[PDB]
Amino acid sequence: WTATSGSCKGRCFELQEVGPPDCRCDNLCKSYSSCCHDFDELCLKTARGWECTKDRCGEVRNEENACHCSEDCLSRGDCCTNYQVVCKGESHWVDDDCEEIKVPECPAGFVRPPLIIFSVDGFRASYMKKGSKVMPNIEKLRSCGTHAPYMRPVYPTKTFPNLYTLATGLYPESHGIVGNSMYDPVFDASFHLRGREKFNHRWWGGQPLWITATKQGVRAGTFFWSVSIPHERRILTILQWLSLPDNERPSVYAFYSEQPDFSGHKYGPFGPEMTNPLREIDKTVGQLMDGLKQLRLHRCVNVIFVGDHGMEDVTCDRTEFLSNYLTNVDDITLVPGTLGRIRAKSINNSKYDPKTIIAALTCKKPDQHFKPYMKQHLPKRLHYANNRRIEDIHLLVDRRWHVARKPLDVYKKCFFQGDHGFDNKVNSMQTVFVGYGPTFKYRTKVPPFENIELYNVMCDLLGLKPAPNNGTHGSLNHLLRTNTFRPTMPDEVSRPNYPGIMYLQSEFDLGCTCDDKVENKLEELNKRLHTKGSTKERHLLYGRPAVLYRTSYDILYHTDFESGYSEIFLMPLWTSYTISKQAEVSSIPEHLTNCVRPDVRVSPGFSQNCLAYKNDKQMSYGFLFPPYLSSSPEAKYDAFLVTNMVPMYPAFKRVWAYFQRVLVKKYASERNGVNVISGPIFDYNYDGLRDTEDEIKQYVEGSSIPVPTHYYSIITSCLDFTQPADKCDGPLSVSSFILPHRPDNDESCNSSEDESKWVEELMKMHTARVRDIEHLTGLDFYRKTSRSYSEILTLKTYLHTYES
Ligand SMILES: *[C@@H]1O[C@H](CO)[C@@H](O[C@@H]2O[C@H](CO)[C@@H](O[C@@H]3O[C@H](CO[C@H]4O[C@H](CO[C@H]5O[C@H](CO)[C@@H](O)[C@H](O)[C@@H]5O)[C@@H](O)[C@H](O[C@H]5O[C@H](CO)[C@@H](O)[C@H](O)[C@@H]5O[C@H]5O[C@H](CO)[C@@H](O)[C@H](O)[C@@H]5O)[C@@H]4O)[C@@H](O)[C@H](O[C@H]4O[C@H](CO)[C@@H](O)[C@H](O)[C@@H]4O[C@H]4O[C@H](CO)[C@@H](O)[C@H](O)[C@@H]4O)[C@@H]3O)[C@H](O)[C@H]2NC(C)=O)[C@H](O)[C@H]1NC(C)=O
Ligand SMILES: O=C(OCc1cc(Cl)cc(OC(F)(F)F)c1)N1C[C@@H]2CN(C(=O)c3ccc4[nH]nnc4c3)C[C@@H]2C1
Ligand SMILES: [Ca+2]
Ligand code: NA
Ligand SMILES: [Zn+2]
Repeated sequence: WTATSGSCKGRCFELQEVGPPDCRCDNLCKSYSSCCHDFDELCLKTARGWECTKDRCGEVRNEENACHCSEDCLSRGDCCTNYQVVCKGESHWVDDDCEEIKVPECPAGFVRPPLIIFSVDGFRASYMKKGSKVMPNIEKLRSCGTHAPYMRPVYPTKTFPNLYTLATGLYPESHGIVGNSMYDPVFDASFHLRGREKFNHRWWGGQPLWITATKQGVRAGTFFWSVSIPHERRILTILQWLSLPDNERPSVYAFYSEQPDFSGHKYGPFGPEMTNPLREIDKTVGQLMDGLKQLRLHRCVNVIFVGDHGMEDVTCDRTEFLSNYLTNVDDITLVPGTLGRIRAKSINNSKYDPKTIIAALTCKKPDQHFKPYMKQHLPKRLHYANNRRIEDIHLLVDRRWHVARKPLDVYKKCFFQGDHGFDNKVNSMQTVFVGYGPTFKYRTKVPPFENIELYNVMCDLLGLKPAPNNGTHGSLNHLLRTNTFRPTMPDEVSRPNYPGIMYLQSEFDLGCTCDDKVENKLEELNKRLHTKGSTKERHLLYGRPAVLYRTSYDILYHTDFESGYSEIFLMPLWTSYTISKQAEVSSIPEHLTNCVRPDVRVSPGFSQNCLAYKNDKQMSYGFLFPPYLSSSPEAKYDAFLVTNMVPMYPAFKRVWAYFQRVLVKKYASERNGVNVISGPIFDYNYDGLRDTEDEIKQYVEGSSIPVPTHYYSIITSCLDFTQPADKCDGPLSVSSFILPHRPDNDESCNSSEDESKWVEELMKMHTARVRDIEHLTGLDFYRKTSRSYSEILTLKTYLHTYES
């Protein structure tokens, strides 16, 4: 109950939120229906408009005016944003020459450059180039400051998950806002887009920037604005706040614009109706900069222009219906649209079965515009699984399409021409980033990056220590002139053993056989050097990965590859090798097809065995270093060591064999040699983090050989491809993947065809950042390069997307 008897006299846009039963006067009280009776009268004045005209100059202060042009307004902090221009011969900020801000030029009393975040809903990355003619202010920001060609949002590319990711540095799975419309089975509660349950704090996880600031003594403006507060009034309120006394004045502010998302939904991303919303946003930006200039803050404040997601062309006629697939359509609940989430309509239904649902939605029509997934099988790069609010069954919808339950859901809810929410690697979903101010660089273009990295940088800009988040702190230091945070490499926790020859062949009882008893100090002293690591500078280019957890493992050297073999998991954690541009692919000789050889450096008790794979009818095996790429017939025998073997489903062996036989060489050819690090990943609780040994849910039948959930590879070469990978003097180039280890290829609809038609498409879908692999393996890569650590962090957050 709000007894709204109180008044907003002198409290307009107050910064402390007073609760019931006192009435509120803050920028969100409208959305709660709790404002004082006089809020509109006093706080939302509109009289005379938003601009000064020549005839208002020096006027008598009329307090009913929306903003003022009276002589005392600068002292009151409440002039119209164009006051100095109209009434004092000043120029607009946009007409001024771009001039480098080498140091902050702040008014007395300003302890640190304030941060203003100007966030725009649905601002597609291509708008920067395509709308450039109608956005002079935004274009000046972009070209004078620091900018990326685009910024990558999180999945789902919806508004709330993305805005709250911006504020927290967390994936939606971790911050808890995993979509628009959510059901929490523990709360037994529903979060609705329109309603008052969404105002319950229990939904919102992590620690948003405004809370981080407050807890560390930095004051914050209030980030959220009621829709009915017009943008001009939002800007004036921010400017008024900036004129508060030093002890009362916030250091961080946010403005939000519902455009261009609002119009883009109606008219499509490039409808001709879209030009005016872009002009208007630019005008708003112009007013802010004019206002900052009036306050002498335009060479003091750091301004971030940032979007939440883009916008794609989507229409009613591009809808798939679950009723054209399922018979039991009424037994399911569907969260519909640009993504699909499915659960049982009733929990008292023991006949509900997700396996038959997924099967009915799998590869059923030739042009099917969505793909069903159990959430744990989603590409790991989406990080969209580890939350009770994310339904087991997910549909990844093709760009430009919708999924709905039944046709009646659409025509009785064309209404729209644009939408968003698709896979965050989709070009149309990319959004913008510009930073302008003393702390950002001057006229600098930076590579595209993910929006999860921004929280750390905003904390840096404000002198704050970030809450634990999913950014990689330091990976954006190249955006900044100063304030850089100087990260150090994590300490290695486990050091390796370096085993020599300790076991005789006959001590092993692995059920393995090999036709290798085929038989001189020339090339026998030579193979001793190879087992001690003489070729190691060729195959281990960036140092050994560091093991960041407590474990027991052996470094094993070979002519063609090097591995860190885990005595705990009975397989390498990583296998490293270099394939030059001139390397030749060979075949596995007829007699060596089923060859597996004991490794005399590693005890029988810490080895796999062939018997387990013989008895396990579902499970076969593969090799991490590919026998096809051996440098010599004799070297090839190394590739058949039991310590290079890993468990693989026959269906996955199809994928893995093609990668090793065909793609690695193709990459070596294209990139002038590659270094490859491959290995297993265990993530049985789909939390994106390495499993401990007691968390493994499946072993090769009858054994302690754990079955990986995924297999990764990291493929590095020289950015300057005129230098071979193994002799690179400068920056590196990387692409990686995390392939799901599945017993079937149901994910690939063309899998009955030749691997050359479907394997590489699958791999690109499961593209990954090195950083994703670090989380999943507890390893730290690139420990020894000639590059700066910050540059390595950037490399580690890179994602090769394969968009055009
Ligand atoms: C992306 O980055 C994020 C952020 O770093 C990573 O997520 C973090 O990962 C950590 C490791 O998994 C995890 O540590 C947990 O913490 C458990 C309790 O955590 C609660 O408190 C969190 C902090 O809030 C406070 O933060 C500051 C200080 O930093 C304080 O000053 C403030 O006052 C804050 O209150 C809080 O954020 C977290 O909230 C979650 O749950 C809320 C609802 O309950 C949501 O609103 C919120 O959004 C969070 O929801 C996410 O996270 C939970 C996991 O907590 C997850 O289930 C959801 O799906 C969702 O994803 C909590 O309220 C702590 O109990 C854990 O300790 C267990 O494990 C250790 C392992 O050694 C054991 O020693 C220990 O015994 C214990 O085990 C016990 O429980 C077992 C299982 O129940 C049981 O079997 C066993 O027998 C024991 O009883 C552990 O340390 C963080 O919680 C998590 N943080 C966040 C914000 O999500 C994430 O990993 C990154 N992603 C990637 C891919 O890298
Ligand atoms: O002004 C807003 O957004 C500024 C912003 C918000 C973040 Cl989180 C990060 C940002 O970007 C960043 F971080 F980069 F600065 C910028 N919003 C205004 C709109 C109307 N609206 C609500 O009224 C609302 C909905 C749920 C709530 N739960 N609790 N209060 C709530 C209010 C939601 C919309 C978004
Ligand atoms: Ca895990
Ligand atoms: Na298939
Ligand atoms: Zn939208």
